[PDB]
Amino acid sequence: SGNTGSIINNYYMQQYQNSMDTQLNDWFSKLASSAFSGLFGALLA
Amino acid sequence: SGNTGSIINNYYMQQYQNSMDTQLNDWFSKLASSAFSGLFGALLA
Amino acid sequence: SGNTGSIINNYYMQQYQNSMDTQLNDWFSKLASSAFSGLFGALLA
Amino acid sequence: GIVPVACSDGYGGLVTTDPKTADPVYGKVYNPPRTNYPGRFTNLLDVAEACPTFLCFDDGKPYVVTREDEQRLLAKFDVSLAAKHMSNTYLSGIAQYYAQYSGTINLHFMFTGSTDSKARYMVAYVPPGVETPPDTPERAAHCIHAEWDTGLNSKFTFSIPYVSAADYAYTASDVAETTNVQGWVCIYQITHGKAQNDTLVVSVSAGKDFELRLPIDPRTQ
Amino acid sequence: GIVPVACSDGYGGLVTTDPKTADPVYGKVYNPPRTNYPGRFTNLLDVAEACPTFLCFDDGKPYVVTREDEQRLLAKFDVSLAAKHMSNTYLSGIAQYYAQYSGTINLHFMFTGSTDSKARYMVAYVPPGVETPPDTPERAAHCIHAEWDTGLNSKFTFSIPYVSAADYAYTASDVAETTNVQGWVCIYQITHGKAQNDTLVVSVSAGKDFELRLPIDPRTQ
Amino acid sequence: GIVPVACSDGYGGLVTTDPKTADPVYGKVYNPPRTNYPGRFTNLLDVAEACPTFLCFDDGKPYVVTREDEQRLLAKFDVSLAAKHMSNTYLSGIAQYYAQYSGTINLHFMFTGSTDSKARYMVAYVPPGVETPPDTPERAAHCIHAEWDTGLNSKFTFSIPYVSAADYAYTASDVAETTNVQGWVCIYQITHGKAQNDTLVVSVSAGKDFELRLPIDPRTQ
Amino acid sequence: TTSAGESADPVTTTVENYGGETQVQRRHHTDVGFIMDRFVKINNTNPTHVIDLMQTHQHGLVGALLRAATYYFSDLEIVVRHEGNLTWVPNGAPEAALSNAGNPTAYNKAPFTRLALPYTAPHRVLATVYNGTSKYTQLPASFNFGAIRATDISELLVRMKRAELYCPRPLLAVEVTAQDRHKQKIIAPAK
Repeated sequence: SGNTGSIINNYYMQQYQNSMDTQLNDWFSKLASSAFSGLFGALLA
Repeated sequence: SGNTGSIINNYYMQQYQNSMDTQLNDWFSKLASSAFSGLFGALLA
Repeated sequence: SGNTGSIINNYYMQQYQNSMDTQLNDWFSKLASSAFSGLFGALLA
Repeated sequence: GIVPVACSDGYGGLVTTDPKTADPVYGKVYNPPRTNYPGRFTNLLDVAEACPTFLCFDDGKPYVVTREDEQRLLAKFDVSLAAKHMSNTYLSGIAQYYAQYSGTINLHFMFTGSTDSKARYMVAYVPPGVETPPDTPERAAHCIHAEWDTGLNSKFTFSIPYVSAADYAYTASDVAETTNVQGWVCIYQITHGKAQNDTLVVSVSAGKDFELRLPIDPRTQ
Repeated sequence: GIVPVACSDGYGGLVTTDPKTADPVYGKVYNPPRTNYPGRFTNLLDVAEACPTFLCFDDGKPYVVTREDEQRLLAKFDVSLAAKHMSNTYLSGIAQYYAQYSGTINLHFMFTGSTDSKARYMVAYVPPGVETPPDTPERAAHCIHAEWDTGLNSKFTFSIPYVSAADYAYTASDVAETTNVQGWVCIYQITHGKAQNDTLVVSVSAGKDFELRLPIDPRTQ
Repeated sequence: GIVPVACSDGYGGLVTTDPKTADPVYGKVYNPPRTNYPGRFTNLLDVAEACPTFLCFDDGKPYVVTREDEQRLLAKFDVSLAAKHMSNTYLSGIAQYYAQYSGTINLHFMFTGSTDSKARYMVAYVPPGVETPPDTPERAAHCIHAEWDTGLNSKFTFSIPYVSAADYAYTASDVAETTNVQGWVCIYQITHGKAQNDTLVVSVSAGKDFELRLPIDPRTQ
Repeated sequence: TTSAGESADPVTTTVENYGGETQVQRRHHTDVGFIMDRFVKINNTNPTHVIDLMQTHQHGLVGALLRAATYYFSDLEIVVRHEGNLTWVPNGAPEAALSNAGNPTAYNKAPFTRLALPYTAPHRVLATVYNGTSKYTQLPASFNFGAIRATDISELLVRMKRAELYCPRPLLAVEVTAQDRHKQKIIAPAK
C-alpha cells in the first residue's frame, strides 16, 4: 500500500479497482542484509 | 451479480431498482459437463 | 488540537495530513505558576 | 453546520462500461413466471464446448476427400482463431470479440465412407520455428501426432495443445508478417483401400480448459 | 442507484478562519527531533504574567523622580490598555490584538535610591464618576489605596482591581469622548527624606485572572 | 429530504501526487503468475548498499596510480553527492532525485598491483572550517583518518561519517559560493615499494544508515 | 575493515570501526512502490496513442527510475485532456476497434478524464530492454498497456500503481564539465 492515504476502504471491490494476481521473494534485501561487517583478523583496541 | 462493483448496498430498494421475478435450471452446463472423456476400448500405455 | 472543529476523524491518515514528529516541556507555565504570592513579613489584619 | 465535500476533478463522467447502476423511475413491476424454461445457457464457452461446428475447406466444403496420389497431405491450416478454415465456426465467431485466448482446441474427424472402404489417417501439430511446413508423413512424424483407423467407431478427437511462450496469445494475425506465431496443423492420409470418393468431415470445438480474456468489438459498422 | 445530495447555497466559500483542514499532497515526512527544547511558551498571558515590563512616563523614562514641592502627585494614568503610559509595555502589545479584557492588572514599584535616602509612597485607584481626579492624598485617601515605605525589600506590588458594570470591557478608547470609562490611577508621594534625585521605577504586568477574549487586528498596513 | 452537502472551494483539483485513487472501467482481469521471480528489489537504497560503483578521477579513470614525488596527495574530492568524482556513480544517480540526505557513505579501495609491489595508504576526512585543504599527511593526520597496508586481503572500507550541524544536508552545491558546506576527503599515499605503475581502484556505496528524504526531479527536459 | 575484493561479496562497514555510533534510519521516500506512484506527463500525444510506459522522458523521476530496472509490472492510471469521446482498447485489439463505442468510452466532462486501467499484457512481466527481435532499437509490439483514441488528445499523464521492479540497470546523473562540483541555483527567500 504505497502512496495511498484514504482511511475508508475503497468503494469498488478488489476485483474492479485493479487486476488480481494468480499463483502457482525480495532478493536484494537478502543480499544487502547479509553484508559482511565488523572487522577482519585481530584487533588491539 | 454480473458487472457490478459497488461495495455498499444499493440506495433504492430491490422493488424499485429492477423488476421482481415470480415463480410457480442451466441446461448447457449440464450438457457440456457430462461430456464423454478419456479413451475408448483397450489401452497399451 | 487548536482551532479544529470537525467531529469526524480526518479522512486522510496521520502520515499524510501533516508531518510526523520523532523523539530521542512548557517552561513559561512553570515559571509563571511558581510566582510568589500572598504577603511578606508580618500581618495585622 | 453541514457535511463539507470536495467535488473532485476528472471523476464522474460516463464510462460506457462503468460498474455502477442508475436511478429508477418506475417501481413495483412483477414479471411473468419463467421457472425451468428449457434450453438456458450461462457461459458462451459451455456452448462452444458442447456443440462442435464444421470447418471450411476448399470451395466451402466441410470435408476432405481421399486423394489418389503420391502426395498424401490432405489439408493444412494455421492454429489461429482467425484462420481461413475456421472462418465459419462458432468458436471463431465468439473469439472475434475477445483479445486473447489460452487452452486446448479439440478437432473431431468423422469418417463418412461406405462399409467396403477403409482408410488410415494421421494428424500432427507442427509448432512454430520451421520455415516450410512438412509435406509428407515420414517427415512430420516427429511432431506431436496421432493416427487412427476406420472401423465401427467412426469418430476421432484430437486435442491441439497450447504450447507457446507467453501464457496468453492473440486471436488475430498481427500484420503482413507471415509464418503464424502459433504453428500449423497438418492432416495427412497414410493410406486408403477402395475409398475413391468417400470423404472425411472435420469439425472443431473448445477444450476442457479454453479461456477468452478481454472483450472488444472490432467489427466495423 | 447512487447517494443523492443537495448542493446547498451559501455554504462552502473560504472563510479565512474556518475550522476545517485542507487536502494533503506530500506525505511521509519525518521531522528532526526537538524533545525538551528550552524556553517554550504556550499561552501569551503566561509570558505576560511572568515578565513585568516598564511604563513610559514623561520624556520616555520608566521612572518618576521625587519632587520637592507642596504638590505631591507623582503621576496619573488611565486604566486602559491603550493609555499613553502603557504604550510600550508587552501587556498592551498583546492587548492591541484583542477586543475585550477582564481581570486585575499588577503594578510593580521598585525603589532605586541610595541607602541614605528614605521615602513613603501611596497609590490609589480612583474609579470613574468623579469630574476632576484628586490632586492631594488627603483627598484621594478615600479610594482603594495602599502605602509603603522604603527599606530592605525595595519592591511593592499593587493589584489594580477590575471593578466595572459590564463583565468585560473594551481595550480601546472609543471616540473623542473624555473621562475614560474605567477610572484613573494616581501614584502620590507622601513624604521623602534626603532623596533629592533618587527615582522610582514602575512596571506593569498581568494578574492572576487576566483574560483577553476576541481576536482582531486593527494595525493598518 | 436528502443529505445536504456544501461543495467547498479550493478542494478537488488534481494534484499530480494526490494520495487518492481513480474510478475503474474494466474489471475481472487475472494476471499471469510471477511467483518467486528472480532478482527483485523493493528499495533503491538496498541496491545502493549491496553494489558498489566506481568513481571518476582525472581523464575518467576509476583508479589512482602511485606517484613518484615528494608530494603524496593522491586525490581529493568534496563530500557532496554532486561532486565531480561522483558524477557517474549509482549513488549520485539516485541522490540527484532527492532533496536532502543523512548518514554515512562507504568508500572501498581495492589494490590492483603485482605480487612484488607494496604500498601503504591513508585516507582522512577533513571537516569544513579550514581555508586550504592539507597537502601532506603530517598535517592531515590530525583529522579522522585510517591507514592500511597491502597484503593478502586487498580491499579496505572506510566509512565517511556524517558530522554536520543540521540533521539533514542538501544534495546540491547551492551557488557560486565555494568551500563546500561538508568537508573534503583526501586520499594520500604514505609510501610505496617497487610499485611504479600499479594502480588503486576506488568505489563508493551507501552506508548502514543512509537515508534520502524528499523527492524532486531537477533534470531539464 | 579488510577483505578479498575479488570475491565481490558485499561489505558494509559502519562507523563503530573508529568509535562512532550508527544512528536510526527511515527509508520511506526511497521505497519503490512509493517513489514510482506519481503522475508523469507523456510528450508523444496524437489522435491515437498506444500507452507505452517507455515514452516517458528518460530524465524525469518516474521515467528515469523505470529505465533503471530491467523488468517491471504495475497497473496504470491515466489522466487525459481531450475533445470528444475517449475510447480505450486493451493489449491486442485491432486498431479499427478503437472506432466503436462498445469498448470503454468516456464521455468528456469539463476539466479532463481520469481513468484506472488494469495490466493487460500477456507476458508475466514487461521489460524496458529486449535483446533480439520478435518478427520472423525497439521493444516488441506486445509491451504496452492498450491504446486510447480521441478527436485530439492535448495532455496525457500516467501513474504506476502497485509497482514491482526487477534486475536493476545503470542509472546516471548529469556530468560535471570542469567544475570541482555541480553548482546550480537553490530556492532562497527573496530580498
